[PDB]
Amino acid sequence: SGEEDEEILFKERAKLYRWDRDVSQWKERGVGDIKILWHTMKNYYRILMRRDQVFKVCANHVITKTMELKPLNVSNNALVWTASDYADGEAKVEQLAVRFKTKEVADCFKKTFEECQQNLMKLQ
Repeated sequence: SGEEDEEILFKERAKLYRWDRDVSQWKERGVGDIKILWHTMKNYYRILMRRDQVFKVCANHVITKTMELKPLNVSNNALVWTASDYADGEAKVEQLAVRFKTKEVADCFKKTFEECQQNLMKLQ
């Protein structure tokens, strides 16, 4: 509902993890559709993801030109990046990992994500 002014560039099922910098492991953060959104008039891009049943936000942040989306080492399903994220009600720098059903979807997510970033530079 709070996405009225944004076109959906990507929307697929995913599992999202956050790096716990103590127990040194990935802790599950949510399961549901993850989106890449584009605010038409204000010209910015955003990641947004709500959990399946409860509909709590598990990721929400603007895409920046310095973010680096790489694979989780040799994986074909999982991608990894650092974002200053708002899910907990304030901006916190988190290390995120998102894993898709197929290799194909993951590739598409990467490609779209990178497309958005390029547009960021085309206007700088």
